[PDB]
Amino acid sequence: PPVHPFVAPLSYLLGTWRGQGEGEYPTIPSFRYGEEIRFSHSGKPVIAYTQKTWKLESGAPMHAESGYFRPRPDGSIEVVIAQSTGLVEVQKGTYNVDEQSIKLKSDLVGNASKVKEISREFELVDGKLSYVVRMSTTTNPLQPHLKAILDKL
Amino acid sequence: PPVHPFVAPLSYLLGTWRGQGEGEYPTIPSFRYGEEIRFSHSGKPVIAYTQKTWKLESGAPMHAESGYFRPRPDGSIEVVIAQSTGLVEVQKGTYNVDEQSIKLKSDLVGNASKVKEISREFELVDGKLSYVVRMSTTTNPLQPHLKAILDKL
Ligand code: HEM
Ligand code: HEM
Repeated sequence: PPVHPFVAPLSYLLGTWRGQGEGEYPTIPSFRYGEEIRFSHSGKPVIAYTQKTWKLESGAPMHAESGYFRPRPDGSIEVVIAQSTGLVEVQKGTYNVDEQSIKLKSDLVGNASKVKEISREFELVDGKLSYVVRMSTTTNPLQPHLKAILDKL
Repeated sequence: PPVHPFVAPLSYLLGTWRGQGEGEYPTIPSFRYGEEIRFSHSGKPVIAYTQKTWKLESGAPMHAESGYFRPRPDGSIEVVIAQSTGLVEVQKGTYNVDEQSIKLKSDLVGNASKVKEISREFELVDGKLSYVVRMSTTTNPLQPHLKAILDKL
């Protein structure tokens, strides 16, 4: 089906992306990971999102998550994600056409033992998809947990 | 990777399923839909779930959702789902090995305008996957919205 007019401003996302990231937090040792993301659609005002990650040295599967991006013509967007670890998140924010960026902060984090808020910020930089994920916990304020850069395949 | 021992009791789910369902609610006219579900895994104690639905007469895409099933050896299970419509849900309940059934009720429904609780009940019947989804709204008590039966492909 054709791309819905609400999805068209984010059409740069559509496809498969692969790259690598670094994870961190004051409470844990830093680590690296490989990541692959697919964004797809079915003609609705919604983009399907799927992630998988792995250990670089072994290819051993790590975290996965999936969900839906719902952009609107006023530049607002909501994103819902379920994670393999048993969390859900509702993200709300805005996208910027000139910057090809998306800025989100959680309205809800469900089924967490420790996490309170999550923010996710994406930007296309020289055609590569970059993001930073920040989180707050019961013992730590909102700060980075993940950063990755992915090439479009 | 091999099936994780926590996933093995639900190994009957793994694969792709296709069939059809009927949707209803006191507030809406009844409708029919086609559905396809995939259950997969990556060696973790987690089963990935993806759904798509369509109009039977046209093949036109309808609802999609995705998430993760997390069974444990005591017979408990939690399921997290994100829906294309912008909802998230945390489901908790139990599975029964002798019946090949799974019974879930929501601990949380996020980003809903109307829905309060959702329950989902699955059973394998003569090798086919059957489910009933019930929901409560601001104006209606917990009752069926969806029922479907799918054949394993
Ligand atoms: C928004 C998504 C994510 C959230 C909310 C999240 C949350 C957390 C939390 C709360 C911790 C424990 C910190 C503590 O104990 O103080 C943690 C640790 C960790 N995370 Fe994440 N995580 C996310 C994504 C990921 C991803 C994508 C990966 C791998 C690619 C990952 C790998 C790890 C690892 C290796 C640890 C240390 C071991 C552990 O406690 O499990 N996380 N994460
Ligand atoms: C647990 C999953 C679902 C939930 C919580 C849900 C929720 C709802 C709600 C709250 C309504 C409005 C009822 C009212 O206004 O009183 C509705 C209507 C409807 N639903 Fe569902 N739904 C789900 C799954 C599905 C699926 C899988 C389909 C299609 C295959 C579907 C198709 C429809 C249709 C055609 C209507 C009537 C038009 C509309 O209001 O959108 N729903 N649903």
